[PDB]
Order: sequence, then C-alpha cells, then structure tokens
Amino acid sequence: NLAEKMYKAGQIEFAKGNYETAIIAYTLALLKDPNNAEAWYNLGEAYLALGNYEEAIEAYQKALELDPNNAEAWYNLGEAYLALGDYDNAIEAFTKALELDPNNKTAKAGLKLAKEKKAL
Amino acid sequence: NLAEKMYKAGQIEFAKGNYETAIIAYTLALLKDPNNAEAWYNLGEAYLALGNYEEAIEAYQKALELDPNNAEAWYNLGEAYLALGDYDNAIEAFTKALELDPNNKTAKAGLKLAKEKKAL
Amino acid sequence: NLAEKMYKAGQIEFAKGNYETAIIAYTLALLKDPNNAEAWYNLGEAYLALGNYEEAIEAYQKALELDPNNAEAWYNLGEAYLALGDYDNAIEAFTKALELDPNNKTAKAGLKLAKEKKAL
Amino acid sequence: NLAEKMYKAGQIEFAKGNYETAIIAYTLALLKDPNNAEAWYNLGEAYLALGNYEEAIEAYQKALELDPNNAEAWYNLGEAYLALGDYDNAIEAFTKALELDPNNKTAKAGLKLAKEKKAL
Amino acid sequence: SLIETADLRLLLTTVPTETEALYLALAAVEKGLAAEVLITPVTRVRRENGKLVVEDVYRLSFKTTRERLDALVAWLQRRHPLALPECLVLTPIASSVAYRDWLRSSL
Amino acid sequence: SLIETADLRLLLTTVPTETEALYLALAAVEKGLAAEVLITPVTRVRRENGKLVVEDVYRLSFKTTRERLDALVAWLQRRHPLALPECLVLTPIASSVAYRDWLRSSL
Amino acid sequence: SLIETADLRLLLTTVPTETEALYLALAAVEKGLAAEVLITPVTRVRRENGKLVVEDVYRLSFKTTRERLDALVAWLQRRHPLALPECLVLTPIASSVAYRDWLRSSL
Amino acid sequence: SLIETADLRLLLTTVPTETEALYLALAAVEKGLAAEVLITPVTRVRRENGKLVVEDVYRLSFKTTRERLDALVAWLQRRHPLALPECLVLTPIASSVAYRDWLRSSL
Amino acid sequence: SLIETADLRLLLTTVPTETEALYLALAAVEKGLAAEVLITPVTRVRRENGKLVVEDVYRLSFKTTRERLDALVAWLQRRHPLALPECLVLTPIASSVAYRDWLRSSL
Amino acid sequence: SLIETADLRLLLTTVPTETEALYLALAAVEKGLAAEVLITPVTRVRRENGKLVVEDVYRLSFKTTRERLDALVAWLQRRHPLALPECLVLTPIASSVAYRDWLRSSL
Amino acid sequence: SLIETADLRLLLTTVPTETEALYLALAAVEKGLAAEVLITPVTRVRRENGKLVVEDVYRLSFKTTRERLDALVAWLQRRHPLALPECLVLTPIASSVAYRDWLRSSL
Amino acid sequence: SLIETADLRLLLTTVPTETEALYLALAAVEKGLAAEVLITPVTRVRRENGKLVVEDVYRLSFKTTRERLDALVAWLQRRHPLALPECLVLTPIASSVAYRDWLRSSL
Amino acid sequence: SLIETADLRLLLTTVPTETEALYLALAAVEKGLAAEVLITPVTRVRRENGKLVVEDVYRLSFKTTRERLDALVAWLQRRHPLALPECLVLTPIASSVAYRDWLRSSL
Repeated sequence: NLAEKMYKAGQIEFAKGNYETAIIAYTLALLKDPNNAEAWYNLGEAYLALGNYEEAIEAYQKALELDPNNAEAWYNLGEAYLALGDYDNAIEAFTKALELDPNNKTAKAGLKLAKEKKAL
Repeated sequence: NLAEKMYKAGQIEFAKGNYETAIIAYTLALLKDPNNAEAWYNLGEAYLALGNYEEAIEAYQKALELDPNNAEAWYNLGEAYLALGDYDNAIEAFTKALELDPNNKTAKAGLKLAKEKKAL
Repeated sequence: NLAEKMYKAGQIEFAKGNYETAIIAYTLALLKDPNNAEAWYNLGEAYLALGNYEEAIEAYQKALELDPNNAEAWYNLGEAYLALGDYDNAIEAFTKALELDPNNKTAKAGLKLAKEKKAL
Repeated sequence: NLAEKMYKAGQIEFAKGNYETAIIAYTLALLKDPNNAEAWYNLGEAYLALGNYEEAIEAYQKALELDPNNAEAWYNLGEAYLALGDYDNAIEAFTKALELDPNNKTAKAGLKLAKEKKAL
Repeated sequence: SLIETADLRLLLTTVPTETEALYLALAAVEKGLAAEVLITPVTRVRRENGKLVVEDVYRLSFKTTRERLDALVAWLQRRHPLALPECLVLTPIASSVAYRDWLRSSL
Repeated sequence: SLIETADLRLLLTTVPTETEALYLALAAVEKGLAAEVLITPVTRVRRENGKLVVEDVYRLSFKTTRERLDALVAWLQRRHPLALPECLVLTPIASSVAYRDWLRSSL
Repeated sequence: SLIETADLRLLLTTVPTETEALYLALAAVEKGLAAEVLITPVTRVRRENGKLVVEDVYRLSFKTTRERLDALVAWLQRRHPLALPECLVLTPIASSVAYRDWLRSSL
Repeated sequence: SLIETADLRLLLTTVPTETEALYLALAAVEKGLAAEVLITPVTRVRRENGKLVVEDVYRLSFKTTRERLDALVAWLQRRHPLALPECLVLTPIASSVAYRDWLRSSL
Repeated sequence: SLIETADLRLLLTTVPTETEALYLALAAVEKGLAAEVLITPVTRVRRENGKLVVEDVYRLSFKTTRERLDALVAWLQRRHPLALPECLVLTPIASSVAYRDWLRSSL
Repeated sequence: SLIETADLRLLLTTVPTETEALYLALAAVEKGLAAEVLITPVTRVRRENGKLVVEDVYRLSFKTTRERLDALVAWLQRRHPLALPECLVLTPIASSVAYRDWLRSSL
Repeated sequence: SLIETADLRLLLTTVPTETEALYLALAAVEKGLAAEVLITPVTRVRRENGKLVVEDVYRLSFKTTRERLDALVAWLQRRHPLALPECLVLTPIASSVAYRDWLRSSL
Repeated sequence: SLIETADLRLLLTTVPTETEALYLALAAVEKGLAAEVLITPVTRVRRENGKLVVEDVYRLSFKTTRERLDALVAWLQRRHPLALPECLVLTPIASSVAYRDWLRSSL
Repeated sequence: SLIETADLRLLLTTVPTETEALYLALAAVEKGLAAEVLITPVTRVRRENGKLVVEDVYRLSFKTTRERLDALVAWLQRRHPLALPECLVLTPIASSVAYRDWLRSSL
C-alpha cells in the first residue's frame, strides 16, 4: 500500500530530473518490500543518472537477483561498468543483455566499444 | 520523537508548495506511528493538491477511521469524490460534513452542485 | 548498506542548501541505525542551519551520548544555546568544546560573549 | 481665523520642501497677527532651510522677543550665527539654549565647535 | 497610495451554471488559491460545432498573485466543467498598498 | 498550461439596447471578426451635452487577435449606433494553450 | 482609427450598496475626477475575519487619465465606505482617437 | 511554418573513433538526453603537447533543448574518452513547428 | 573586411538519398531560392516509431537571405521526401562584404 | 560546466582541393591564428558565370576568438585560392570552461 | 527579508576635526536631513597646493533617501568647513524591509 | 587582471560591542556564510525613541556571493543582538580574477 | 550640485602593516595613479590555510577614474606585499561637480 505510493513518488521525481529526491523515495519503498525488483532497478537508474556508478552497480545486481530476465538491467549494468573502465564485466553484461534482447543496438554498440577498449 | 519531526517537515514542505516532498515526509511519519490521524489527513491533502484523487480518497478514509469527527476530512473527501465524477459518495460525504459543521458554506455549495450534477 | 546511502544523500542535499530534504534523508538513515553518531550530529547541523534550535539541541545531545569526544558537537550545541538566550548551558557547552579543542577561536569567542551576556 | 489657515498652510508647504511658498504663507499670516511667536519661529526655520541666514536671524530674534523661553529658537539662532562665521553670538545663543534645555546634545556640540573655531 | 505592481493577476473564466460558479469561487478562496472572486452573469456568443450559440453563462474573476496563479490554473482545469475552458490572465499595473498587502497575505 | 501571449485582444464597447447588443455580437462572431462576445448590462454615468446622465446600457467585450482587431474595429465604427463610440483594447498577457489555439482558429 | 495609448487608466473598486455606488459614480464624474463610470452588480467571495462570506456587492469602473488617476484615488479612499477598499488600475493599450480625445477633454 | 525559437540547442563535440561515436550517439538518444545525433568524419588540426597533429576524428552534433542541455553535457563529460573534450553549443533561431514539437516530445 | 550582418540565413535539413539531395540542391539554386548548397553525407541516430534507427542520410545546408528564407522553406516542405522534415535556421553574425554582396545578388 | 560566452568565433570557408585545405589548416593553427581546424569534404552547388556547377570542395571551420578573428580573416583573404572567398562567422553561445580556457590559451 | 532598493543613498565626506564631525552628524540627523551618520577616523593622503600631505581626518557617512539627498548635499556644502568638500554618493542595491522602512520614516 | 563581476556582495551592519562583533565575524566565516569580515569601530548618531543618541558601535562588513547572501542575511537577523538591525548590501562591479576565485571557493 | 557620474572608481584593498599602508598611499598619489587614499585600521577575519585567523590589518581606499584604474591595479599587484591581494572596485553614482573636476585633474 504505502510501498507503491513511494515507488510511484520516486518515478515522478525521476521524470522531473530530481534524482536525489527520487533516491530517497525509492529507498523508502525498499524498506517496506526489499524484494521489489522494479524498485531496485529504478533506484540503480537514478544512481546512474547521478553519476554514482558503484551504487548503481550494486542496485542493478540486486534487481537481477530478483529478476535475471531483465535485458534493460543487464545492459544498464554494462554501461555502469563501461563508465568505470571495467571492460571484462562490461562485455559479460552486454553479452547477457544481447541474449535476452538480440535486437538492441545500444547494447550491440556497447559490446563493440567494450571489446575495442579492452584490446587497446 | 522522530515521527513528530517528520510530520512537521511534511507540513513545512506542503506550505511551500512542495507536495511531492511533503508526501515523502508524511509517508515517513506514518511508518513510525500509523495511527496518526493528523498525518493521514494531511497526506490526503497533499495528494488532493497534486491531483491524485484515488490516493487522496484512501488517505481521507484512513484519517476518518481513526477520527470520524473531522469535518474537514469529510468535506475534502467529498471534494475528491466530486472531481472523480462519483456524485453519490460526494453527497454522502458532504452531508456528513454538514452534520459536523452546519455553517460551512463550501460544503453546502458542494452538496448543491453534487445533487444538481446527479440530476443531469 | 541502505543506511549509508541515505546518510550520503543527506550530506549531498545539505551541501546544496536543501536543509529540509537533508533532514528527511538523515531521519531515514536513523531508522536503519539509530546509533549513528555522525548522522545525529549532521541532523542537528541541518536543523541549526534551518533556525530550529530546540530540535538542533536534541540531536546534538544524542550525538554526544554516542560520542562525547566531539568538539564540533559541543561547540555547535553551545551556539544553539546562545541563539535561545540560555547562557548557562552555552557556557558549559563552550567550556567543554575548549577542553577537547583548546585552539578553537570561535568557541573561545562564544564563551566570552556568553559570559558577558550573562553578566548583563 | 484666516491667520491660522495661513499658518497651517505654511507648515504644510514647509513639510513638502516648498520653502519659498512656505515663506509667502508665513508672511501672509504675520500681517493678520504680527505677534504670533510660532509664525515668527517657523518663518525663520524656512529661511534657514533656504540658506538665507540674515533673514533667518531677524525672524528668530523677533520670535524670542515674543517668547524668550524657546530653546529651539535659541539653538537655531546659534546655528544661523555659526553659518555666518559670527562665533561670539553663536556662543551666546548656544549657551542660552543650554540654559533652557540642558540635555540638548546638538546645542552642546555646537557650543564646543563655536568655541574651538573662535580659538583658531 | 498607489504603487506599481507586477505580482497581481486576474484570471477570467466562464462557467455554465450559477451553482457551479458559486462552488468554484468558494472552493478556490478557501484553499488560498484565490484571494477574492467576483461572479457576473453574462451572455456568451460563440461558435459551437460550427453553429452560433447564444447562452447565459456566469463569468468568474479570480484575484491572485503571480506565485499562486499556476496552482490556481492547474486546479481550475482539473475541475472546470467544460472540456475546453477559458483562461485569460490580466495584470493590474498598480494597486493600493493596503489592498496589495491584503491580497498577498490571503494566499 | 499557461503560455505568455501578445496576440490576443479584448475590445470593450457599450451600446444602448439589448437587441442591438445581441445583433452586434452575433454579426461579429459569424464573420470571423470576433471569436467570442460577452454582453453585460451595466449602468453608465457620464457628461452628455454638459449635463450628467445615468443610463442603463449594455457592455460588449469582443475576444479577437491582434491581426483581426483592426478589421473588427473598422466594422464596429461603421455599424455602431452612437456617433462617438467607446473603443478600449485590453491585452491578456497569458492564456491556456488550448484556448489560445481555439481563439486563433475561430478567426 | 486605433492609436496606441499609455495615458488612459481604469480604476476598479467595489462598494456594498447601489445607492452608494450611484453617488460615488455621479460625484466622481461631476468634479472631473473620472470621465465615465460603469456599475455592475456582482457577487463577491472572500475571507472576512477568517470566515468565508458570499455577498452581493456592486463593482465600479472609473475611466480616467494617468494625470487625474492620483486625484481620483485619493478622493476615493477618503470617501470609500469600507475601511480597506479595492483599488486596481488597468491600462488600455489602445483606443480610438475620438474616444481618447473625448476622455481627456472631460477631465 | 517557421517560428522563432530559443529553446533548441546544438551541442558539437568530436571523438576519436567511429565505434565510440556510434555508441555515444545511440546511448544519448535512448535515454532522452538528445533527440537526434549526426556523425560526420572530419580531419582535425590542432596543437597537442606543443606539436601540430593532423588526425581523422568523428564530429558529433546533438540536437537537444535548453532544458535537457545541462543533463546531456554532464553525461558527456563523464563519458567522453578525451580528458579535455570539445563542447560548443549553437542555438538555432528558428525551426518548423512540427519539427520543434517532435524535438521537445523526444526528450 | 568583416561586417556584422543579420540578413543571412543557413537552413539545415537532411534527406535520405544522394540523388534526392543533389536534385533538391540544384532545383533550389536555379530558381533563386538559395544562393549555395552544401551536401554532407552523415549518419543519423534518432527514434523512429519508438525504436532506435541508425541510418546513412545526407545533410543539406542552404545559404539564403532573411527575405527569401520563407519562400525556400515553403518550397522545401512541399517537396521534401519525408513527411516530417528537419528545418533548422542558423544566422551568421558576420560575413565579408564581397561574399554578402554575392549572396544577395544571387537571389 | 557550461558558461555563456561571446568571445568564441567559428569561421567557415571552402577551398577546392584537399592539399590546399590541409595547408591552410596547418598554417593557420601554427601561427596562432586559429586554435583548431576541421576539414569536411562536401559537394557545393552554386551559379558560376550564370551556369550551375556541382563540384566537390572541402569545407574548413576555424575555431578562434573575437580578438584574433580579424587577423585570421585578413590572412585568409590574402591567401585564399579563390578570387571571391566564403567567409561566414558563427558564434557559439556557450562552451565548457576547460575548452574555452584551452581555446584562448592557444591563440 | 531582502528587497531590491534604489531609493537609499550613502553620502561620504571627510572633515578635519572630530568636534566638527560630531556637530555635522548631530545637526544633519536632527533636521531629518540624514537618518544615521557614522564617523570613522581615517588618514588622508592627497596633493594640496602641489605638495603631498598626510593628515588625520574623520570620515562621515550619511544614510539618506534619494528624495532627501539633494537637501542634505546643499546643506553640507553651505556648512562644510573646507572650501572644496568631498561628496561621494553610493547606492545600496538591497536592504532589509524593516531597516528600509525605518530609514524612510526618519526623514 | 580586472574582470567585471555581479556575483559579489558586501553586507554592512553594526553591532554594539566588540566581543559580539568578533563572535559574529568568526561564526559567519567558519560556516561558509561569509568569506571575510572586517570590523571597524565607528561612532553612530541616530534617533532612538525620538531622542538623539551618540554611541560607539562596531561596523561589520561581510564579503559574500549573491548565492550565499540570503543564507547569511537570514542567519544574521536570527542572531543579531538588536531588535531592528542594519542590513545594507553593496555590490562591487569588478574584482581581480584570483580574489574572485578565492572568494567563491571559500563559501 | 550633484551630477551623475560613471567615471569614478574606488579601489579597496588591505595591507598588513601601517608603514606599508602609508608608503603605498603616498607612492600611488604622487605618480597620479590615485587622487586620494584613506587608511583605516580594521580587524580581518578569514580562513588562512584552512584555519581561522583574526588579524589587525589596515584598509586602503584609492579614489581614481575609470581611465587610470587599470594602471593603478597593475601597479598594486606588482607591489602588494601579499601573494593574493584584495582588489574590490566600487563606483560612486554621483559626485559634486567641483570634486569630480578636482579628481580628474589630479590624475
């Protein structure tokens, strides 16, 4: 009941560009129901938009534990790894995203960029 | 202790027009003490000012369960029903508000408008 | 885990001048771990910057119960007492701050001002 | 009857900064009743504000003939003498003003300045 | 005394019925959306579905500030009976000091 | 949502009779001179031939655009019953997007 | 023909009674304070002593110039029945040449 | 039809490789940071470490709005391969109504 | 020598094919709609029907004057292959005297 | 972070050959006339001696400051291969602080 | 709370002696020429008769309004001990509401 | 080198005692409310309860930015010893680059 | 009489010692860099190396013109004892004619 109100509140604040207030709302929602995969994924999205890549990674892995069939979580996890310079995990994340969603060109382009950056 | 600080924080954010942040503060206050009638009523007021009428209704009924002698909650419940087009419940809510507060012209005018809209 | 994210969120919102949102974030952090001395001290700092001196005092004493060797908490407690006109406690707080941090001129100046205001 | 209307008219024009029109109104009032001490004093005030110090002096002495117990007339007479460089009469006027009004710091400061300017 | 202002607004709209006009006026005033509302019965001539219509409507005029104008407008469109409502905003260029203080303090 | 406008006009005039007010309103709306007209019965106090007169006239308010204002004004003076007619033009500073689109599309 | 003006003013105020409205209109017109006054019976909703009140008042609209506006406003506050009276000043941006000449020549 | 705009931005930057250019374009478009990106292979001549360098880089041009420009710029500097990246913002003074609506609705 | 100008325009648009780009360039130049056109093969990334598309399009840049810009834009939308075409107008703030004279004399 | 600038210039010109484009770019950069040059192969359509010509030219874009723009333009016209050369100056309205500092320090 | 003001003035001048500084301060305050005066003992270095002089003077700062500034300045030059006196007027851009009200009400 | 600034503020206020002046200066600097404070002992002449008073007060001058000015002012009024405190804000029009950078970085 | 000026400047700086303050004042006045200098002993509170410091410094105020301000500032930074010196420039909005003439003629 109150968990859904806070989850919707976080989505509204994220849409307006208020990422920090969105993080507070999503965190509040995660006390009621820590097993909300959508809340975990959306919390990682707010962290990623803020530039915090370690916390964004932690949220994305939690979302994938509760729901491993999320292509967007896998691809966005790879993007966080790319921004950190960790190319081995970026390749693994992007590859899994392409297994779930083969016709995703952003993941496909990210896989190419990760492989090339690893080679150099 | 911390419940009252969050309830006052929600009131301050509501006064400045920050309805979404007020909702977060009121929701936080309602985890400490879910039996706070004033917090439930004020949460419904923030929802009503935001335009969300289903959540505003839910909050108002909760506030009335803990305190059925609130004329403002009854009238504001009727206003939420009016904005949803549900005129039967608007009449019931406005009538109860007038039982508690007979000299309330906004509730009296709302009762007239609800009856007329029902007739057409 | 989630406590540290909320504590860091409060610090970020305090740095931007959003004291009310910082209070919400710090309060949220204090539900996870009520024995966080740094969260209690920082919550009092946000209250003090807001002008609320009674709540700022309450937070500072809680922070000192968990960590009595905080010179900044003792001095800032004295400043809150000074703004309330309570000069006896301001002298005690400033004196303790100078015991921990003898070369603190703001506490030393505050002690002189508190003593002089008490004399008149 | 008409004298009082002109005296009040001069006061109104003086308050708005119209010193020349105030002088005309006060002069008109002084034809009806040349023994109006308040009109003579106020006429000197308008002259003094205009920068005319010889006419301001003449008006002030006339006001003092009809009312020698006016401390403001004595002090303002001294100020006119000071602006003319006549320090002997400024000392006499300021001394008399202090006899009537001992706790007048502007007259006391003027007496000190007049004595010092006389010494050099 | 007159003072030049730019923070006062006048929102003009029309509603079909008097009971709705009275309710919208009372509701807007009570929640600090508008300081004062005036209701005038007018006659409106316009083109509805390509045909001329002459109807007896009621004209409302809300006195607000530029800070609370957006909140009032949003509330009005959510609650206006018509699908497409009139929303015209005039700005007084001056007002008396006492009235301007009373206007701001009522929102 | 509110948008700042400068292409909306409000032409105010008064005519003596209701039948003339209704006709001028309907005629102006039908030929796209004015999008909407409101008719208010007022009481007018002014100096006519050096003598004060208190009369019951009807006030008209035409909602137009700055492009069609000159055409409406020219039509009005040609057809106004009075030899010297009132012509005052107010400009709303803002309006809702839907209403502004409906206003322009009706001229 | 239309000409852009900035020396015309519209002072809006409300008084409780019709007899007072008529007197204030006639008195203001006769001493050249206002060229023309219109009296509209409206319904006013506002907060009086913390309680909502719905009252039938009369709205006055004085047509003046920027030169005579201060004199009219000062006269009005001295003679307005209410302790705190409404004083809102709108400015038409344009007017017909003949009407503008008639307005100025009547003050 | 053309309308004068001030809420459209063009962010210009260059990246060394085509694969990085394609990824930055796709990534920026998908999260609503930029409505549309164009990638042009250019040749860049500048002074690097005091020595002239002639290199084949790729030029990117992001079409955004003034509201989403700061978010796009912040994202770009966090993810730009170069330590010091180019960031030049041009502003179109006009655009077609349909394209401007499509631009805003894509962010 | 440089002179500050405000009567020069740069219309930017993209078309899918090279043959269409060449034809639109030649056609626009010959009827004095545009003085000079440059065709650049770019890569365009945008959202089409909710799905990301990466396509090889050609970018056109028409050099015109503010007087002939509306005529060129109207011609372009009538003849642009796409249902919703890009239309962005940049304005150079300066130009050489000889080039500006050559630009105007070619339209 | 973005900062509004008015001291950055973009000089656009076209030259017929790539070797000339490369030389003009390198020469301009080395003597501090331009901080950075981009060379794009375009196709140019214009009227030469009353006849339409479609030619493959190279477009140059010099990034300078308003202080060094006149020196660069004078150098270019002295050395431009064409008798009448293109000289269009765009001004970015904003740029990143680091890039703007790097731009100024390179001239 | 802060409010932007333009009707506050700060007149700065220097006099040789403390007794003269005190008298000019008290005299100016009492006749409503200045609301408040501050006297600071400074050291003044300037060229007097072509020779450098270092003297201990007292600096005065009168707080007035733009309406009473001319009256204060005229009084000062009539009574300033020096043949050529300093008269510099600074204008605060903002002030607290209570202090601004206290300033105006003291003149 | 000098650069024109508009984001620097100088808040001037006076307090009765030196110990209070020192404390307010140190407290304001330490919490980043003000970058630098100067304390000058002056003599203040003003009208208190209708009677002239000559007192030895201390004048404070806080150097801040326009962003932190409101926070400093709010703190000051909460902690100022006087019931009605002086609050005058001057704005330097220029400052050296190094000092301006040091000022902003200290808040 | 007062005249509005924009060519007068007030440069404010602080130096640690009185002997240095006197020398900088005399040196600046003698070479026409500044017309007049005032030296006030103040107390300065600021953050030095992350630690609060309360020091007795001397404040200098140079009266110059906008033409000689840059020369004075350049001289000051070359000769200021501190590595990072204060440089704040205030501009009086008005001054007496005689004083302004004396100011300009002394530089």
